[PDB]
Amino acid sequence: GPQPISRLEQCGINANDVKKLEEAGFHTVEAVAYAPKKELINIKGISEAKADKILAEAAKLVPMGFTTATEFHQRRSEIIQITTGSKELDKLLQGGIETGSITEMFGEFRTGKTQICHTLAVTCQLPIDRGGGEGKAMYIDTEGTFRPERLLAVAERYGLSGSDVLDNVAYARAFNTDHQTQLLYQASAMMVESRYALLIVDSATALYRTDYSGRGELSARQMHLARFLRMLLRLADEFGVAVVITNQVVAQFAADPKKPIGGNIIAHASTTRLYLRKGRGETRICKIYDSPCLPEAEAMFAINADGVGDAKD
Amino acid sequence: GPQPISRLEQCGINANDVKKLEEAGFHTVEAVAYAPKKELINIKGISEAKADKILAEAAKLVPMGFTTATEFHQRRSEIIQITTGSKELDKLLQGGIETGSITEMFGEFRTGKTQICHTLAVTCQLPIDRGGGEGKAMYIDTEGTFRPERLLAVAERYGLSGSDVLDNVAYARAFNTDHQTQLLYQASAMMVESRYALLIVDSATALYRTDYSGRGELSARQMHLARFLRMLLRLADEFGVAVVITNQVVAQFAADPKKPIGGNIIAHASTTRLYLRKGRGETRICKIYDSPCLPEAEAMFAINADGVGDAKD
Amino acid sequence: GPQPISRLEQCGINANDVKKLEEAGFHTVEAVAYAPKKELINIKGISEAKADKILAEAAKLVPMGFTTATEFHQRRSEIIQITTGSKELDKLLQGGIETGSITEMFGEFRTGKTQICHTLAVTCQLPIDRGGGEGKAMYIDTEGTFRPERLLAVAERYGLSGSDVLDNVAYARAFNTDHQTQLLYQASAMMVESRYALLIVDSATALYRTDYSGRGELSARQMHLARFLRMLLRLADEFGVAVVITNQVVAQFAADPKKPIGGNIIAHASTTRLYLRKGRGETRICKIYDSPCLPEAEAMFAINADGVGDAKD
Ligand SMILES: Nc1ncnc2c1ncn2[C@@H]1O[C@H](COP(=O)(O)OP(=O)(O)O)[C@@H](O)[C@H]1O
Ligand SMILES: Nc1ncnc2c1ncn2[C@@H]1O[C@H](COP(=O)(O)OP(=O)(O)O)[C@@H](O)[C@H]1O
Ligand SMILES: Nc1ncnc2c1ncn2[C@@H]1O[C@H](COP(=O)(O)OP(=O)(O)O)[C@@H](O)[C@H]1O
Ligand SMILES: [Ca+2]
Ligand SMILES: [Ca+2]
Ligand SMILES: [Ca+2]
Repeated sequence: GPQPISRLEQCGINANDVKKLEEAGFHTVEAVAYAPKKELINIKGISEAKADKILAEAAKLVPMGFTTATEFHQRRSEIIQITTGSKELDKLLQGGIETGSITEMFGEFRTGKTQICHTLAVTCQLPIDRGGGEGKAMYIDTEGTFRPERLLAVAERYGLSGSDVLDNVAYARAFNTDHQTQLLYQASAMMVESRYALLIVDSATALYRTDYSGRGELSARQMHLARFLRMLLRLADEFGVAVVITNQVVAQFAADPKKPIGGNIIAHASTTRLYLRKGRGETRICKIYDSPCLPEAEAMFAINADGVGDAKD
Repeated sequence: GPQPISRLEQCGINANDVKKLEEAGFHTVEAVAYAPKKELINIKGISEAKADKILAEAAKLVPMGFTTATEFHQRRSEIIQITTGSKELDKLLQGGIETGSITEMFGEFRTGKTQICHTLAVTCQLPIDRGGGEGKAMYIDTEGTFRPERLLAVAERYGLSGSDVLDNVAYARAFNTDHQTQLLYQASAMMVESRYALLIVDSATALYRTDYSGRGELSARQMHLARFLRMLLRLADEFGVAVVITNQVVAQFAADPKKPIGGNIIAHASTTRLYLRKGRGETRICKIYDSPCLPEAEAMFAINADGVGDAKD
Repeated sequence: GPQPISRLEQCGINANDVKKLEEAGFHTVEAVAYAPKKELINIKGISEAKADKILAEAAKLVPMGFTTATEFHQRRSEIIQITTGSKELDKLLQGGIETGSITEMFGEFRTGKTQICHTLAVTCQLPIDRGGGEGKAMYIDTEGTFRPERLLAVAERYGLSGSDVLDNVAYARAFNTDHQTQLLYQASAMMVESRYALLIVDSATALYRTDYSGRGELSARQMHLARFLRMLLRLADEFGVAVVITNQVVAQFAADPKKPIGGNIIAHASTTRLYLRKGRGETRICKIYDSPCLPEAEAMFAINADGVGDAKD
């Protein structure tokens, strides 16, 4: 559980300015502790006089200094690996989708990217014993291709009350690139008033191929995309929630898998890349393209009327 | 072994001001001996009255005057060349990573930069007979892509106790440019209370492409980066420890290899540049871009589940 | 051979004050003869009473009055032109590096500035018949990029005993601007106890871009640099030794070649400027930017494992 921004009020910072820290999007103390000095002066009100003082006070409330690897080992061993819904993939991922980082699944059209995200939108409220996360979910949508009709079909596969499963998940369409980033600001708000566990952006680079569809602004197409993925990694180690993004890839304009999603400036954004491919048969393959800890391996899976599942045969 | 700042107390300097030398970041006597007169007056407390006196006393405790090349030859022949983990590269580097200077590996995405740094994070506590350094390690991380899961895999390749290997290494994430430089201050502290041998900044220019992502502050993007690489060369001849930084390079915003890492003001920062490139096959090549002593040569290597290794065939 | 300061003791000056002339840096009689009345009163001890008397006595010991051009012609024809190591450049320079003045080579990064200085650090102890100078050498270093590994490689190219070549050269790192100027004071000392022939400052303006890296002190960045180049021209006609400085230049903060090295107050410091540039091919060009006697011309050269050499083809 993070530390809300109200705890910083009693720490030595005024009240009229803490509300100003809020309007900038910062909702907790780690959000400012993970922020540089340059970003706080950009606020129209506050200046360098307080900015030194606030960041100094925030530093003590958030562990920021060095630490051992053993202490980081037993703390990294404790992160939740969200159940993928198919036992073959859990072994490929040594648990499943790992929270606190960016998970980027990219594959050709018709590969289950939309339904994998759907199945994950319910497997996250499963109890930890069931490999879940006991946390709320969120599914910001861009293609317009999300609908509860598939969610209750997966609740019955795992024995849940779909009446409350739809309550434990939120949703909003995205029409524009500026509305995609703006929606994260709102998203960053209600993640404080609750305990979400899985944000889903499907698809991330979808809306960037339609608005920024010119040849002169290829620079701006990535500058604006970088600012988007920045706050996404932001919200990942801020609330420690899993974030899963989606991309559509061509076989032969961030579509070439030879280049990462975060263009070149933020290319270190995605920490786990899963390439989804239809095999020679009617059976799907997930390939873990890059994840320092997990091998470059493969597994097979399939999709049923009840979500992601293991291969039939 | 350096000379701690406490030895300067008994040399003729007060106690309330030696604590002030500490708060400025100076932890030993060489740290002030390698400092100019301009930098000590910038302290809010002390003035030019003592600054002449302190630097005069520090001068005698640290060999500062001229010397012969023969005396520098046999003293430079004694520096440790950290074992790279692949025998082909030791010949390319005439030993491996040379301590007391800045080592900058830069290559395209997916080139082992992250895992080479990983393998070096254990090869440094090897005994000198095993080409190691018998010194602690440090891995300040920026991409978030570091994890012990690969370290114990390399300890078994060299026969070590991974339970203590993680104890002999420290680690901390970096989120902001101002937090990158601030973390060195803390780093400069616990390097006195122990004997580190290899600092690793991976990646150095990573966080400078995300915060300073505008067009007007291209000057400030390098001014702040210079102050970072300054203290890095600082800590290199201060404790005589090896410092290895990392950079991600585009094929076709310090990403063009035609320009050095330290922009233009501190461009003399990196003393050994190694360009990492995937060949026409599935085999990697390290090329020593610039190192006055080592030829502009090439070697091949590969990465396994147990760290950097020689080519399979 | 200069006249040491001890000869001034028997000339009519006391002993307790001649030691005071020493502590001020003045090691011979020309050093005070080339000094103004204003500079001697700045000493805490002596006053205008002796200052008139000392400078009057020093005047007779050092030829100071007028002279003909013929007498200056045959005396200027006798100055040594240090062999550059590449026959093409000797013709461009009508002999090579001319002693008794300031030689400033400036070029882009990766132009041989470091290795040209290296090759000159051995060509100076060559006998005069071999175009050398039969004098000791000195290489005060700032970038940290000097090492004997290249010196013995050039001794074998000219047939020398590298065991003694390193003895005939001295060296010291420079970390700060105040340590750069302070090192000249020591340098001015042991140049009396021996016969040096080539001082090398590589690079001169390097350390002035790191300490004086602010916007308010652009005045002080040159004031302090002027005091440095002052004593450098000082030591040039004092011991008549060659002094070669180095500068790193940007293509598009004394980096613009449109402005000289000595900023504006001492801009007459450098007497020969050589611009080093990588041509359209892998071959280097030296261009003599300014030298009243030598034409504005060009030549080509190259660098091998054995120092500066003529073009291969
Ligand atoms: N309700 C469903 N029940 C079963 N299979 C489905 C269902 N909807 C889609 N599929 C199958 O899953 C794939 C499409 O899933 P989807 O996640 O929408 O993929 P993508 O977004 O890549 O087009 C196709 O192979 C399709 O036959
Ligand atoms: N655990 C591992 N075991 C074996 N090979 C790995 C492992 N992790 C990554 N690799 C391989 O090494 C490269 C990635 O290494 P990494 O140091 O993370 O590179 P970079 O940071 O340049 O992306 C890829 O070729 C990948 O296949
Ligand atoms: N030991 C060496 N043997 C041969 N060529 C070298 C050697 N070291 C450097 N070079 C070459 O000389 C140039 C670098 O020389 P250097 O004097 O260090 O230049 P700069 O200081 O301008 O970077 C490059 O073209 C490099 O390929
Ligand atoms: Ca879809
Ligand atoms: Ca990396
Ligand atoms: Ca150089």
